[PDB]
Order: sequence, then C-alpha cells, then structure tokens
Amino acid sequence: PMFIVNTNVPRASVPDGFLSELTQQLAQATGKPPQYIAVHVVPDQLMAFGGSSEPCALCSLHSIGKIGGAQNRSYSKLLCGLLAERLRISPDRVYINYGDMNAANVGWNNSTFA
Amino acid sequence: PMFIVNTNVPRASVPDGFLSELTQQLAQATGKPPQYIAVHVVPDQLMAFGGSSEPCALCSLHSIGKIGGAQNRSYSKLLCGLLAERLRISPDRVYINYGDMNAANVGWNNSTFA
Amino acid sequence: PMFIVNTNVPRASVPDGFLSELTQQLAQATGKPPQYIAVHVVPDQLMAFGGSSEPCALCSLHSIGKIGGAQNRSYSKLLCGLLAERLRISPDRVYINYGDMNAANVGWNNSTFA
Repeated sequence: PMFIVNTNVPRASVPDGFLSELTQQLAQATGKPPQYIAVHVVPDQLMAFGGSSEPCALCSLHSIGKIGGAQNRSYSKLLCGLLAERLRISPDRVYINYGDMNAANVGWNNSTFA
Repeated sequence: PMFIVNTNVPRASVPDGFLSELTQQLAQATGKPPQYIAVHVVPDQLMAFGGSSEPCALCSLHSIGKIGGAQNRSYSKLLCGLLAERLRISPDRVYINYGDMNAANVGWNNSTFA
Repeated sequence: PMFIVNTNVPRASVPDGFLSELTQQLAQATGKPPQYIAVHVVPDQLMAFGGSSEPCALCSLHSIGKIGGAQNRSYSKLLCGLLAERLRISPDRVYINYGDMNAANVGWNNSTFA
C-alpha cells in the first residue's frame, strides 16, 4: 500500500514519528505487512479547500485489494482521526482518494506484483 | 473536485489570487459547490515535456462525476487558458489527467461520499 | 506518457541529464515519440518504505495505451534499473503505479486526445 498526504500545514507541525505511526496504523488497517507499506508526507503546500487556506489535506491510498465501501469508510475514520490529532486538520478539510490497483499495474523490484 | 498543477514555473511567477480563481472557475465549470473544490499548485518543479524544460504543467482533475468527453474538452480549454494567461505556459505543454471517482472511493469528514 | 518519481534522495544526488535520460528511455520503451513524453522528479521528500528511510521511490506512469502485464514488467525493469544506477535506490524500495488512460480523459492543448 502507498499512502500520500499533501498539506499546507508547515513541516515543523509534522511530529517526529508520524511516518512510523502511519506505517503501523496502515499495516493494521489493511492487514498487509509493514514491509509493504509506503508513506509520503508533503507539508508547506500551496493549496486551498472550499476556497479557504485553513489547514487541509489532499491524500491518496493505493492498495492491491483491501479497497471497498466499508473498508474505505474505516480507513477514512482512521486517517482523518490521525490528521486531526497529529496535524490539527479538520476532517471536513480532508479528501482521500482510494485506488484499488491491479497487481499487474504495480511495478516493484524490476517486475510487477502479478 | 480536486485539481493539482505541478509546474517548473517559479513560485514568484504564480500570481496572487490564483488558487481562488481556480476554485471559482472549477465550481462554475463542473457545477459543483465551491465548498467541495480543492486546488493545489506546486511550482519550482524539476520536470520536462517533450525533453524540454521550457514552462510546462502536469495536472490532474479528480471529481465524483462531471467527467466525460465533452466536459473534459471544456475543462481543458478553461484550465489551459488559465495556465497560459496566469503562468505563461503554452497549452501544448500541459497534460491534465481526468479521473472519475466512485463516491465510495473518496474519503471526507471521517467517512466516504457513498 | 507522464512519468513522476517522488524520492527521499537529495536534489544534489540527481545527476545532470537525468530528465533527458528518462525521456529518451521512456520514448523507446513505450514506442511513443519523445515530444509526447513528460517526466517529473521530486527529490528531498519525507517518505518511508516498509518502515525505513533508506533511499526509496514512489512513482507513476500514465499512458494512453501501451499498459499491460508484459509491458509493465519491461517498464519496471527499465525504470528500477535507472533509479538504481542513477539515484542508488534499491529496486525493492520502488513502487510504480501504471495507469492506462482513455484518450478522452487526457487534456492537452485546450482539448483532449480523443
């Protein structure tokens, strides 16, 4: 799984250990081993949500499976919870795009996961 | 809607008011309320288009619906027009990926839009 | 085609000529003319892969066609090879999301490719 957070919150506001917390929580939520979880946080971005430059986040979670209606609601409560607690972003100023990847469409280690 | 522009144009060349202009014009073009429009501009990027480092942009527009052949032509004329007028990027050095998101695959406000 | 690499490798570790090498090798691999290849390298990123912050990359390749099981394996060997040789990133710390775009869903030059 690959989780990307783009935010206007400044770099100094991202706590030490946030990448590790995201890695652990996403391993638990997806049921995938932490060795396969990649996380990427991009602070200090020029962005707006609803026309406002108040704190916001634009995110994606790509996974080979483990994507669906109920799972995505659970992921959204988890990840909005983390962004609210750790980055002080309101959940109604977060979008998360969920992408269910075919294994043949993910490259890794000189080949694909197919 | 979520609109992301990555460009090699420098930050100082992005005019004041640009995220607001994008927000307003995307609300009009997509028919979505402005409160649901998210915009993100990333200047100063290391990129090339056709092997050239002249000004260019790589963009995405994701929306729950309002994506299709005719709509996307209209969005492209709008957004290339804005990038030409405001960032001085030639329209033939812009790519925009349009993505039609299922409501169940967009997280927001601790849940999804399903 | 549009190729994006996000990496924690520092900007000074990206060798001169790398965007041109990516452009040339993706033209050859996809069979598309280099005038249509766009490339984007984002160094100095805050990321982790499998819980650690040794060099890693999170990438995407979007193309109108030329995406499939065998092609994607070939692209992965080529691109993991380039990232290992030029950025010293281990191939098992690279993810590449391959996206097959419909022509009507790619904006360019005030219209779409439809």
